[PDB]
Amino acid sequence: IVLTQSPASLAVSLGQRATISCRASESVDNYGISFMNWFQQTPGQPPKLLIYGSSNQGSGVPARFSGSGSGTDFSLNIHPMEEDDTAMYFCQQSKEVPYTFGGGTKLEIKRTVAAPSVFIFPPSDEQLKSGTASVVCLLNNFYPREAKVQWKVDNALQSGNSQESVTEQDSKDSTYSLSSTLTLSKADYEKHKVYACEVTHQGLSSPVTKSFNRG
Amino acid sequence: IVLTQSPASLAVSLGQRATISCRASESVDNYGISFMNWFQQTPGQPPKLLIYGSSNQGSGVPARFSGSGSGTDFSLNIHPMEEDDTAMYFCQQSKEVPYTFGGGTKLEIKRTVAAPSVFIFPPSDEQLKSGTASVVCLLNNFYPREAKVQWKVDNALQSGNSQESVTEQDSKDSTYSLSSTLTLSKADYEKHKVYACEVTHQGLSSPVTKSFNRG
Amino acid sequence: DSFVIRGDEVRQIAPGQTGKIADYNYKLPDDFTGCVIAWNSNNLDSKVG
Amino acid sequence: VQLQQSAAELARPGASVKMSCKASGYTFTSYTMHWVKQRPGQGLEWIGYINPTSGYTEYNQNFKDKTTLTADKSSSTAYMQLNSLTSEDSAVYYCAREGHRVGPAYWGQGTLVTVSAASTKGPSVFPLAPSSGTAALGCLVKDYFPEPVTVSWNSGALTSGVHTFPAVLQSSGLYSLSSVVTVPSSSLGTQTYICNVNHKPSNTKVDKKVEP
Amino acid sequence: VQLQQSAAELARPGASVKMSCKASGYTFTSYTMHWVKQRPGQGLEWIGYINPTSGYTEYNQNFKDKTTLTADKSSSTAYMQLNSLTSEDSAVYYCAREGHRVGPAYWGQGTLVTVSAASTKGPSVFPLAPSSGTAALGCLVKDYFPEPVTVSWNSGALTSGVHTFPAVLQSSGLYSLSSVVTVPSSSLGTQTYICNVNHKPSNTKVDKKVEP
Repeated sequence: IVLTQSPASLAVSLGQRATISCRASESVDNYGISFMNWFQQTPGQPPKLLIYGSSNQGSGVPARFSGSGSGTDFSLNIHPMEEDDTAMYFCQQSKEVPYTFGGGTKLEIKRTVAAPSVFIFPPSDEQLKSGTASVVCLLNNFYPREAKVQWKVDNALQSGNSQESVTEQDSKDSTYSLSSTLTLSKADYEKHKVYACEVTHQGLSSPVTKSFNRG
Repeated sequence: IVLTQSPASLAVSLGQRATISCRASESVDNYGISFMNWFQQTPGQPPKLLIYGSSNQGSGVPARFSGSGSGTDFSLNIHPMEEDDTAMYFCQQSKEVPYTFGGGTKLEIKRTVAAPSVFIFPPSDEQLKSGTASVVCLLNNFYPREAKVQWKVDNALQSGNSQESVTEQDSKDSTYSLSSTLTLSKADYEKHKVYACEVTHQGLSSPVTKSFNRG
Repeated sequence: DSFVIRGDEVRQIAPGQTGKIADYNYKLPDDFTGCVIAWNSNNLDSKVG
Repeated sequence: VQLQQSAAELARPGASVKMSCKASGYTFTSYTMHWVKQRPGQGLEWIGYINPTSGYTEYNQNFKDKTTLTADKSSSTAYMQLNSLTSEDSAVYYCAREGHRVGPAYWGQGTLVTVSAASTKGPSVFPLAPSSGTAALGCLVKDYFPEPVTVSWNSGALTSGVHTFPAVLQSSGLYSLSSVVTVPSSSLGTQTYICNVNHKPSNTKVDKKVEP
Repeated sequence: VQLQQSAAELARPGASVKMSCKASGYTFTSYTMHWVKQRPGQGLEWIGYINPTSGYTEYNQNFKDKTTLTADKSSSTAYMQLNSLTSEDSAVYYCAREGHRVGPAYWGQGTLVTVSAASTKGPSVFPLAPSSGTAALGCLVKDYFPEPVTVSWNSGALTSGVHTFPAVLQSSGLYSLSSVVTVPSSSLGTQTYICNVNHKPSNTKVDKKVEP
């Protein structure tokens, strides 16, 4: 059985109803009862059982979490959603011998769309001595996570050469932080002058480009 | 009062006895009389009162239908079975405030077991352009209803992706017809070559396979 | 015979009934020359959590 | 005894529907009115009944909260109001009058209530061409809403051997059906076959030819 | 119900690794033990389960060849044997106890397996200086093995605006990360900022000054 987890990435403000839906390839109802399970995993922690069976709640589970559904269509609902509910949720089946987990949903707290803080980092001179040059693009305190970062070296697009990192949502700021690193050998790095990072995001009406000249 | 009804589907030849037995959890008997009623519902028509009380016949009810029984056991008898008597039959109780209907029983005429006419249809090119492909398996002029339609995509068992539809019994041929559709995305459909429909039926010595390769 | 049951399954406490509670936990005979009383105890037997 | 009802009410989830049952051929002041639900291809569940003379309404335990029943003796009509509709409520409701000690004795036609989020969508029809005795072909009608869709062959010129399978509800909220027909092998290269599909809620009349 | 595991198993491809899961708070003989694989930042897949009293082992079809399960009731623990480790097998593995009709009901911490032929290498940290309100600066830590690295600013005296992005593994098998801080442009010429990088596996402690 393959478990499909409709919407697997949602953002909801405090006190809002959140629904995560799971669908199964085959019926998971057996012996009258349902054998479907919902697990919660906070970052850095082992998954914890929220809902064993279709509706029954696990140990130490607040009443906010609720499970419903029948046959192959199931839903997890958290209406009084609050702070530490930011976690990854899984829908799992126990009807057949191969236990299968759903895709998983990262439930995140919503905040109004913000304009990214864009800045650029030229490679350090001591790095240039070692024959490598890494130029960094910094996006600070922007929402949502969806953003397009493009490197422009002398008005040329580069792909397959950049590494991307994104931090987790801030507990207080509730805005993402994003870092793009473009790495090159020294000989190719000095071969061009204008290095730019272009960012496209919802909080920007048009793409914003920050450029610098080497030296 | 929960009502338990005799088999859901009855297959009897024309002019033969058709017996539908309905049992009640508590005694429907009260004030001497029996409040166990029998309803008929032709598809596309509202339910019609056949038998009010245990045995009294409703208005405009032919002599074919007869009601019998008492206490917690009741029966409906149709000896001169007629082609018009194809409908869905319910047993109902009127003793207590919650009027409870039976599970229902569909009456169909019996004929000789017929070998299904198997067919398969690949999706149209216009449909393929739409990014969705539906392959069809067709079963024409088969009796009885018991039939299994199995999808083999490159000799792989598929489940949870096929929808089956069954037509009502034909007026003259009196044989069922079935259509099972497997729906897939165009990229997923074009990743496989051999598509087969397996038909398991009573009238066949072995299941009948109908397979084609894409394009 | 005193016990606590779910609200819906009170309909299963009767002669000739079927279900999880009736067929597995407390089965009532067909004759049952007696009475059945049920009342809500949400305030008494339900605690937060 | 004549009972007349509304016609095929369709509502988005959470909405409220007020539904009418007109009565004629009897007093309507001396016989109570029952309302009963039937899900398609399923059994019947009694909703509840009203006394037209005295406004005493009693409902089934399952439907007590969601349903309100009233009467209007001036126009001789019964009203049923469903609040906070769900996908489960999509079913055919019947209004019946008491008779022969039967609760819902005399029923009136039947009215279909459909609850869904998706709106009207035009049907897309694709020809099932015969594979390369008796051969088969057809047409597939997918992604349409709501019922019904009337499909024929050659504007009804081809009727024998025609099987229009009942619609099936997909997970996307729409419906799809197959209209198939079997033809002799000698007519494949000679006669043109066209399926005509008509969807009146969407005003969509489409004629598609099927070719080998 | 406490489940305890080993920590930080590192192996070169082709080796074998043994995982031990101690159990406490229950008899350990009445509940089967399940093992679950999770690639970092990915979904979960069930590996297999073992019965304590009778060594009845069941495995997923995919992991049948490369996984072995043993149970020691004498010391009340379970062992997983992985053979021929490969780059895909690098993941966090959990041991769980059966309960509430759940296979993996009660989970115990988690043990990480890193499959790589690389060796211990010291990180190199580079001052990402401000470009010539508030501006941004930081440090780039590159070419270290393995994770993690403790990164701080002013020995923890600078916490506002500190973003230490999670590391990304490179094609060379080495890790790269960046730690950035936003500060007012007034303190660029006055306040001193130093990034502290600690990598215990290589025992590398570096303090790098950042200046415009």
